[PDB]
Amino acid sequence: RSGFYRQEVTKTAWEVRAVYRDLQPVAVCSAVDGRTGAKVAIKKLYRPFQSELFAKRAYRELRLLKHMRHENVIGLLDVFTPDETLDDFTDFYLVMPFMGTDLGKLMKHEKLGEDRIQFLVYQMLKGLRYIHAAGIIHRDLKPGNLAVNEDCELKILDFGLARQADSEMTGYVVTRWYRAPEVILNWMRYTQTVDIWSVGCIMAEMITGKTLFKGSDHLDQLKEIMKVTGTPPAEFVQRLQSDEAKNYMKGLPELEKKDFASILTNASPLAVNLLEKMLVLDAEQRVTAGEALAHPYFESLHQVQKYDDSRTLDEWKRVTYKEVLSFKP
Ligand SMILES: Nc1ncnc2c1ncn2[C@@H]1O[C@H](COP(=O)(O)OP(=O)(O)NP(=O)(O)O)[C@@H](O)[C@H]1O
Ligand SMILES: [Mg+2]
Ligand SMILES: [Mg+2]
Repeated sequence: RSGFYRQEVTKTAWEVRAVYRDLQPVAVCSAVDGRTGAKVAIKKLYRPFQSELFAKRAYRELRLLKHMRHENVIGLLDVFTPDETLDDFTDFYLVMPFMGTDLGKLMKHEKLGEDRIQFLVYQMLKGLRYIHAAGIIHRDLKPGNLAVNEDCELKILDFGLARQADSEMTGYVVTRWYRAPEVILNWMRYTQTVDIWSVGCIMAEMITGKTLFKGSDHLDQLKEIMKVTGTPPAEFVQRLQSDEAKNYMKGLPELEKKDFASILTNASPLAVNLLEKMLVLDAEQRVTAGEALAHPYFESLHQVQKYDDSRTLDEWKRVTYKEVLSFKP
């Protein structure tokens, strides 16, 4: 086949290539490359040029995906747009290999198990070490953004909130239950370690089966975390730059740090130790992906090019359109 075609998926309308066949939702769709017979994943960027925040993310997602190359990080097979000219170029689609299902769904159906949980987390971390060594920050590691196939292979998904690590980044980032405390206590100045926090909540969730810190709102999330990691010293919270965070932590009781083994019922000793090292409140003492991998937990399993880069709604739209057409499979 050749050309394009349109279809009613859920509530949305897609205009994929004629070759990509039999679409199925999972917004992302699972199609089949008519040319080979291999299942594929097609992601439609939802109105990417509806704002500057949306455009910026769309371009960042395309760009990082086009750059990164790792066995544990999703890759592009094709990227296209059914818009023939820059003038009416409203959207574009990303094509990645179908990876089975996401960790979130996988956990809802079945309980994992020691060997499995280890293998999966090892992979999250190699993928992370790569993304980080490359100077990139993910900002959204959660079960739903981690794909796992039949052979238990994993690939980190969704770079929609990712970017190149810098000193002062955008504040409201990471999905709440996987959001590290400093995203709020240290508004706009968190680091790549936030992704280690997310990996800890994720690893913790795989073991227990329950969400580790299920908070009602961003501030309440702090309380949920604190109930486990204890609260920081009172003199520290006094000097907090963020008013919102300072007031909240002030009214909050004075909680003590609980032993992790007391929470993780049937978890292993080394697993508890690693988690303890990943979920430390102090971003600095918090283990890195490299260090994480080096841990005795990953015993039975034990260089990169930094990403580089350089606006109006039409500037993002144009800069993006260029990166779409310059794609080589
Ligand atoms: N390559 C893939 N293979 C299999 N499933 C995939 C693949 N890419 C994405 N998915 C699925 O699509 C769902 C959402 O994908 P995602 O790339 O995170 O888009 P998103 O809509 O921006 N998600 P989010 O911002 O977290 O709400 C995932 O939970 C997976 O089921
Ligand atoms: Mg997702
Ligand atoms: Mg996204």
